[PDB]
Amino acid sequence: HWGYGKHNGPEHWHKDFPIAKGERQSPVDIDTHTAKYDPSLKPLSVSYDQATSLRILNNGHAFNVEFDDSQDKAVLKGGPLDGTYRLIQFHFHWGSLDGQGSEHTVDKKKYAAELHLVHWNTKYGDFGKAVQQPDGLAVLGIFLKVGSAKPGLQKVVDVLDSIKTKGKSADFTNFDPRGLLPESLDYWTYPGSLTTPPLLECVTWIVLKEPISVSSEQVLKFRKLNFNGEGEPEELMVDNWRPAQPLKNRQIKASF
Ligand SMILES: Cc1ccc(-c2cc(C(F)(F)F)nn2-c2ccc(S(N)(=O)=O)cc2)cc1
Ligand SMILES: [Zn+2]
Repeated sequence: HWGYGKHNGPEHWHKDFPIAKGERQSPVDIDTHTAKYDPSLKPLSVSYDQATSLRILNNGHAFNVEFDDSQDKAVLKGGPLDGTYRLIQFHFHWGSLDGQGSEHTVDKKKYAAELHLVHWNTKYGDFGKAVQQPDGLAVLGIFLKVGSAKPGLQKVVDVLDSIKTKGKSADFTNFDPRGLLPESLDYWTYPGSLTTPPLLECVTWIVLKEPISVSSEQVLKFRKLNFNGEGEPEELMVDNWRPAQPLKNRQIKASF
């Protein structure tokens, strides 16, 4: 029954998921003066023009836009990555207030939200196998700040009323995730983990330096979602972020 509450939130996860205290947990604080520029890094390749979204789901923890990953349609390559990683889903983490909500922090700065575009290494054939491998996943993380609206997010916002509560889903076809990306693909990268249970240490993190701007209205609609099931006492889906974890034996590399 893990969650983000006082009795089941991040500080409790290690009891069911002891890897929570592991050597390469995420998220982390990105200390920008200590991150090392790596000329080894090759440019990141985000090829999302053939993405096929399927559905959107409230899973009690966040909302998730799921894609058809049965062919090489939307993929991430280059950067720190070897090979091809297929987009399977994206989701967000966000706050109760504009001053918190991201998982990663930048020089301890918290953003209003963070977008995770989740990809799996096609060398492992499926996502479930990939999560058992140290190089199984690549998650592209993109910060959200509140300011101007992001037009490409609006189709997501407008379907949230149909998936208010835990377990609700809806058709969500022809959504183009390119509309969620900032101009710059300058990034930080480090080896880490899933930021929710099971907290598996399978992720190459790629966190973009440039945030996207979303409007207050757009994020306010995120905060009207519910963690609870239909006909249960309302618990607003807010502050579904894990705090920064110890960096331990890792170096964050910068592409710029
Ligand atoms: C809609 C949806 C949501 C989650 C999952 C999923 C499953 C699993 C696992 F490991 F159990 F298989 N993790 N995991 C998952 C994926 C990404 C992250 S994150 N926040 O690090 O990007 C954290 C957990 C799949 C689909
Ligand atoms: Zn996430």
